[PDB]
Amino acid sequence: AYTNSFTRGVYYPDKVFRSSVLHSTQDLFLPFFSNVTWFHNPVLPFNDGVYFASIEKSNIIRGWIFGTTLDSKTQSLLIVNNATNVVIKVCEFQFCNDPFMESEFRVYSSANNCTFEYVSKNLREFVFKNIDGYFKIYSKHTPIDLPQGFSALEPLVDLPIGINITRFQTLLALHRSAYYVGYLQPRTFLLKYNENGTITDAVDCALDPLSE
Amino acid sequence: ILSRLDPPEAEVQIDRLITGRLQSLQTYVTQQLIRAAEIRASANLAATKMSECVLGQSKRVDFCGKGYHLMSFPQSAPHGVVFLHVTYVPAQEKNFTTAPAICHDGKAHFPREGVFVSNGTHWFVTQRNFYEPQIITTDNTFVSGN
Amino acid sequence: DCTMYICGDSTECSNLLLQYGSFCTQLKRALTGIAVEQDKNTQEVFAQVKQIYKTPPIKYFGGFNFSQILPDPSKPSKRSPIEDLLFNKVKFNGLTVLPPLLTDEMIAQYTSALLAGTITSGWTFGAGPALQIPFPMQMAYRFNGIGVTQNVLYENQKLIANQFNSAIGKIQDSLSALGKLQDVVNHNAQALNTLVKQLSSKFGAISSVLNDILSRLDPPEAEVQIDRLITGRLQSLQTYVTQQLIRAAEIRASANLAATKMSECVLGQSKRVDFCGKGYHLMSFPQSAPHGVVFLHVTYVPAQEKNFT
Amino acid sequence: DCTMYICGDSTECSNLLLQYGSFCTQLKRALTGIAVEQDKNTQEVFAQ
Amino acid sequence: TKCTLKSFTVEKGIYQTSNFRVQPTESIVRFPNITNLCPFDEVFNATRFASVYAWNRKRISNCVADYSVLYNFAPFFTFKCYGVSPTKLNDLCFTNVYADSFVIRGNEVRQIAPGQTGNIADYNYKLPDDFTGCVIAWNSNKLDSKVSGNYNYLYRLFRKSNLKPFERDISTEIYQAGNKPCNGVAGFNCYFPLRSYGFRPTYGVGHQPYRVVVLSFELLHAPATVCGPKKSTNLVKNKCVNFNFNGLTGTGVLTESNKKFLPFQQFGRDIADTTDAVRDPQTLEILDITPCSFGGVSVITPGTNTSNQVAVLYQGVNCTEVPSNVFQTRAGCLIGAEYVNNSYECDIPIGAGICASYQTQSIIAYTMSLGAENSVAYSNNSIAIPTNFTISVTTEILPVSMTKTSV
Ligand SMILES: *[C@@H]1O[C@H](CO)[C@@H](O[C@@H]2O[C@H](CO)[C@@H](O)[C@H](O)[C@H]2NC(C)=O)[C@H](O)[C@H]1NC(C)=O
Ligand SMILES: *[C@@H]1O[C@H](CO)[C@@H](O[C@@H]2O[C@H](CO)[C@@H](O)[C@H](O)[C@H]2NC(C)=O)[C@H](O)[C@H]1NC(C)=O
Ligand SMILES: *[C@@H]1O[C@H](CO)[C@@H](O[C@@H]2O[C@H](CO)[C@@H](O)[C@H](O)[C@H]2NC(C)=O)[C@H](O)[C@H]1NC(C)=O
Ligand SMILES: *[C@@H]1O[C@H](CO)[C@@H](O[C@@H]2O[C@H](CO)[C@@H](O)[C@H](O)[C@H]2NC(C)=O)[C@H](O)[C@H]1NC(C)=O
Ligand SMILES: *[C@@H]1O[C@H](CO)[C@@H](O[C@@H]2O[C@H](CO)[C@@H](O)[C@H](O)[C@H]2NC(C)=O)[C@H](O)[C@H]1NC(C)=O
Ligand SMILES: *[C@@H]1O[C@H](CO)[C@@H](O[C@@H]2O[C@H](CO)[C@@H](O)[C@H](O)[C@H]2NC(C)=O)[C@H](O)[C@H]1NC(C)=O
Ligand SMILES: *[C@@H]1O[C@H](CO)[C@@H](O[C@@H]2O[C@H](CO)[C@@H](O)[C@H](O)[C@H]2NC(C)=O)[C@H](O)[C@H]1NC(C)=O
Ligand SMILES: *[C@@H]1O[C@H](CO)[C@@H](O[C@@H]2O[C@H](CO)[C@@H](O)[C@H](O)[C@H]2NC(C)=O)[C@H](O)[C@H]1NC(C)=O
Ligand SMILES: *[C@@H]1O[C@H](CO)[C@@H](O)[C@H](O)[C@H]1NC(C)=O
Ligand SMILES: *[C@@H]1O[C@H](CO)[C@@H](O)[C@H](O)[C@H]1NC(C)=O
Ligand SMILES: *[C@@H]1O[C@H](CO)[C@@H](O)[C@H](O)[C@H]1NC(C)=O
Ligand SMILES: *[C@@H]1O[C@H](CO)[C@@H](O)[C@H](O)[C@H]1NC(C)=O
Ligand SMILES: *[C@@H]1O[C@H](CO)[C@@H](O)[C@H](O)[C@H]1NC(C)=O
Ligand SMILES: *[C@@H]1O[C@H](CO)[C@@H](O)[C@H](O)[C@H]1NC(C)=O
Ligand SMILES: *[C@@H]1O[C@H](CO)[C@@H](O)[C@H](O)[C@H]1NC(C)=O
Ligand SMILES: *[C@@H]1O[C@H](CO)[C@@H](O)[C@H](O)[C@H]1NC(C)=O
Repeated sequence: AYTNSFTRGVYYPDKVFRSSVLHSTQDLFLPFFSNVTWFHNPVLPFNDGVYFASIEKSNIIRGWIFGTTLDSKTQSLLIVNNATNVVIKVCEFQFCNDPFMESEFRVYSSANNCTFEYVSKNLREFVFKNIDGYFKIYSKHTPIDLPQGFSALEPLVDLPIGINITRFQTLLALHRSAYYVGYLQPRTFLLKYNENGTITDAVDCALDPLSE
Repeated sequence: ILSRLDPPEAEVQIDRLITGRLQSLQTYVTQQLIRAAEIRASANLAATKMSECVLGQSKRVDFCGKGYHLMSFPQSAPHGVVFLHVTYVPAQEKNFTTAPAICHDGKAHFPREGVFVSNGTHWFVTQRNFYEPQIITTDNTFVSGN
Repeated sequence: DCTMYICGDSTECSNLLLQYGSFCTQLKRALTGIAVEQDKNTQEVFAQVKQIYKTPPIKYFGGFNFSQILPDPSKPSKRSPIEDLLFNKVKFNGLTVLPPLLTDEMIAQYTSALLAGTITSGWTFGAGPALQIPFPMQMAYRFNGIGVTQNVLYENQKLIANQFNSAIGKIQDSLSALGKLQDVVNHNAQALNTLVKQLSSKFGAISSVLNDILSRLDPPEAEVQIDRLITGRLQSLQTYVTQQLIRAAEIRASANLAATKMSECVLGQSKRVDFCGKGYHLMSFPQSAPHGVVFLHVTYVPAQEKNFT
Repeated sequence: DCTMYICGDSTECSNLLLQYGSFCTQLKRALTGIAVEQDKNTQEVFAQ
Repeated sequence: TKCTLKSFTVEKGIYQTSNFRVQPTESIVRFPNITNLCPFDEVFNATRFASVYAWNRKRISNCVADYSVLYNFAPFFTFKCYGVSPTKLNDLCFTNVYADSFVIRGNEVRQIAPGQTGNIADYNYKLPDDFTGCVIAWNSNKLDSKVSGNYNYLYRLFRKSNLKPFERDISTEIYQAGNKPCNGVAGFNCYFPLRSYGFRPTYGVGHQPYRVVVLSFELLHAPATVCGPKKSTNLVKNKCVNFNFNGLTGTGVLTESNKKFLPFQQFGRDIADTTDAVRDPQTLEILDITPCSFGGVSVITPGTNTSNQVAVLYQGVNCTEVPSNVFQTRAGCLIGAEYVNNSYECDIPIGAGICASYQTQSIIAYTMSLGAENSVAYSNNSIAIPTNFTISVTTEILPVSMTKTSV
């Protein structure tokens, strides 16, 4: 299936506070009213960043896998989050072709040469991009087919990894006892800030003659 | 430049000076055009006054001096013109009581030209620009309405 | 300030400015020479009366109600109720804005003195001493000056006063327009913003920042690249000044027209067609605006024609 | 059309031209401002 | 004024001659703290070090590195740094900081160095010829030497060929020097490859156990990694100085703000994109940045043919930041003229309704009058008519032409 985004995938392009200032910015966004693939799984391309939305009160999404080969003999990124908190990690892994008492973590069987460690209904949005060796994640968790509205996403991490990415997969929690994938394009928006400094509205400068 | 430098490098140094001094000429000529428009607008005003203040009598307020224009005489000045404006200025006013019309035989009389004034005991007709009273007659006034 | 625009607190650049001669001398004189004229423009429009005239407390003139154009003793400073609509509807890096010589309070009294003179003294104060004459009789003279006999006013005085009073009251509805004043503010603001934005151009250098080039490069090369920044920024600043001289002539041309209307429309009765409003000119009243003047033109318009042989 | 005069449809020149800021926006505003007044000048002479 | 006009006689008026310009004081370079000190604390304090033949290897990651604890430690014997100087360890930035540690005999520390030979440096630990690290080595007699012999630390002294730089070999295959194969039995021409340093407290220098640690940097391809630590300098307020907030370089007066940033934003900009507020990394407070106090300086003169007294106007300068008669106007601070309560005709225009004159002698400066006042004697039945007149003559002057020039 495919669905129609409305005004989604807008994130704070950078630091720098700001007040009532119709600021114009150029960056990698998800275009407004775009064609986003729908999944209910296979290796997907990367090509330039990823939009990733989902809907569900429980937590079905159990991390992501990124990289160039998604296999051993080279290093890759692995992001998991158990009931504690998010765990970023960059090692050389050996991934199960189908990764998934109450015992878990049958995703990989190798974690060599680790170069980074870290430990610590509902809509859970993410924006992933990888520029100059930095892997950025924006996110926001807002409680309530996706609805219709605007909400800007704030930076979550800053990860000086160096990793190249061309493909990725997803991880789901099976039953033993729904997500979206967009991509980003170079577009220009006109962003409206309120007096608190947040983005309240936007204009996609490449849609209809009126927007130009 | 040449005296102490080879051509390959002297062409660059002379080209810099040429650009700088060529910019000087563009600045100069642009300002002369903007300033010549201002003197042209002044020459148009002076030509207009020459026609309207010197070759005739104007009713335009303050166009030909302060007061009521009678006449003007031109004088030549270097790069310019001087106007000698001759004006009429009233002086030494007195106050009077006035009324718009006078009743006689049940009819309203209005002045042909002038205003009605009273010296305290008698009423007269005067012209508006110089005090010169005359007696109010049927040849001085006209009738209109009751 | 040419030095803070081009160099911005940099001693290496400041010494390099000495190799260009007297460009800053030209820039300061060009902008100062047109700044002095801006105060002259406002003196020639409003300061056309020697005395400060006042109206009597008994504000009542043959039935005509002038309270919307005369100062109202109960407002910010001292404006008329109509002038309040007119005023209510409308340190970076060297770019300095100078205050006008005449404040808005000073312009308001010039305009209130012109209003008092034309209501109590007609057109006599502009040729000598102010001579009083009752207002109903002033309006009768003004009809005579357009070809209408004076009895037509005196037998219809109540009608003309009712029509005038309603006609003035309609002005506040039309104001509550001023694009000729807003365009001047906007055009200059956009030129000042553009001038600042040219400080982020390379003009063929490696960096736009003077504290950058010289610091990481090589002095012999930094000098050539800084000279490219100086030349590009100087050309921007010179373009700014040329356009201010071209725009200053447009404001002066308008101010000369406004001064001419003040004498010929307010201090007298004109016969020039369309010069003082549409219709047969009777009188005008000035009002002040933030950077200009607003004239209220009162004209006589005939109506309801019939056929005759 | 600023770009077509200075570079004449050449991607190397037009990318270098961007380094000079917004001169091509000033040129358009100046020409637009005097091209609109040409109809205003005619309109005020004849539409009486 | 004379110098700007290029004359020795100045005519009455007001002349713009120069400019004020407030100057910044002090240079404050502010930053945050250190967060993760990336604990060297254990690699220099590990209670059980490793024998040289199987040497430990700890790799630093993205961290905060403060070598001031090393150089200033005060208890060393050998500290030699080859790639970079020992003091510039806190202003560079490298990707991977490898740290090796082991123990060796006294007179063998001369072999932990680029390009050496000997039973230890040959095949136990080989540093390359283009080393960039930093070698530290000290004496640890009282901590690692136990009377009667401490036979834990081994050191290989038999191998086929010398080692490769940064390589590691831990095998225990019995040597073979002769021609007859060994079949894994010690004896004739079949020697065990590992011996042990028998340390004792009653040894001379050169045989007591020394502890050696070596650092080695390498910058493969990372955009940025663990660098040196930042620094301080007390933060002052209400005094336009020279500031740096972790990279943001500028000049101006710092004051308490009333803006509210989002909980990820460091600094703010105004319209036209110039920084006007920052957040202090340490205290997390928003401070506005206002420009100093610059402005033009004008000289007010009655004319050199009248007097040589003068007053000076500092344009839009507050009268507390200028460095008698000081007068505050909306146009700046006027010094050298008095403020009277009378009102005269304007002579020398200052601005915002204020003029100056040479009347009352030093130099003063009151309000501006508006002319004489006069009431018209209006009534509803009164008129005024002139009985006489005068003829007046007035001049008007108009330019008509300029000189014609050609270049
Ligand atoms: C107003 O003027 C009249 C005319 O001059 C004065 O009235 C007198 O009028 C008779 C004729 O009716 C003359 O013979 C007298 O000579 C006039 N007297 C004077 C003094 O001029 C009248 O006096 C004047 N009124 C006032 C208040 O001065
Ligand atoms: C002249 O017009 C003004 C209004 O422009 C009149 O003032 C109003 O008078 C009525 C009756 O007293 C009040 O209800 C309004 O509130 C007044 N308006 C204001 C703004 O005060 C004024 O009375 C008129 N003058 C004459 C003599 O009729
Ligand atoms: C001249 O025209 C005016 C209207 O412009 C007439 O005045 C109006 O007359 C009507 C009918 O009597 C009244 O209801 C209005 O209130 C009047 N308007 C005003 C402002 O007073 C006037 O009567 C006409 N004169 C003649 C002689 O016909
Ligand atoms: C004067 O008389 C003429 C006719 O001589 C009137 O003209 C009329 O004009 C209207 C259009 O405005 C036409 O539709 C009629 O057909 C015309 N009538 C005739 C008889 O030709 C004119 O309206 C009259 N003027 C006035 C003021 O009443
Ligand atoms: C950076 O380190 C400083 C200490 O050097 C931290 O300052 C503490 O701030 C909290 C409030 O947030 C106070 O309760 C403590 O008393 C402060 N400590 C000292 C020693 O003054 C500061 O919070 C640290 N910054 C971050 C972002 O963690
Ligand atoms: C290295 O180890 C020594 C001892 O193992 C640590 O010494 C401590 O010294 C401080 C200062 O006198 C005392 O307050 C502590 O009590 C000592 N530690 C113990 C366990 O008693 C030393 O701190 C270690 N180095 C570092 C950087 O921590
Ligand atoms: C005409 O009469 C008026 C008074 O009705 C005179 O004006 C008075 O003039 C005196 C002297 O200057 C003042 O003290 C009064 O205050 C004025 N009164 C008013 C109401 O303003 C006027 O001067 C007289 N004109 C002539 C020529 O005498
Ligand atoms: C009008 O004004 C003139 C003065 O400007 C008066 O003429 C003077 O009159 C006096 C006597 O009152 C003589 O001594 C002078 O010699 C006259 N001057 C001139 C130049 O001739 C004239 O009398 C005034 N008219 C009235 C009616 O008062
Ligand atoms: C998205 O594009 C695909 C073709 O690439 C098309 O089949 C699909 O219908 C499109 N989705 C929408 C919502 O238009
Ligand atoms: C959460 O997952 C991380 C990564 O596998 C692991 O290190 C950590 O121990 C886990 N926490 C619990 C409580 O299992
Ligand atoms: C990565 O691991 C392999 C063994 O799987 C090892 O040979 C190699 O040295 C390691 N790389 C680094 C940089 O440690
Ligand atoms: C990523 O891949 C490109 C080739 O597509 C390569 O040139 C680049 O060096 C790689 N980046 C990293 C950090 O390895
Ligand atoms: C956020 O903005 C709202 C208006 O949209 C305002 O009422 C509120 O005070 C703001 N919050 C803060 C913390 O400034
Ligand atoms: C200027 O000086 C001359 C003498 O050189 C003197 O006659 C004249 O009065 C002076 N002017 C003023 C205004 O003081
Ligand atoms: C100058 O600064 C003081 C505070 O130091 C303030 O009270 C005063 O109003 C300021 N003056 C002006 C003209 O802003
Ligand atoms: C001017 O008058 C005010 C009162 O209106 C008074 O406070 C002030 O001291 C006076 N100034 C001088 C210089 O006398």
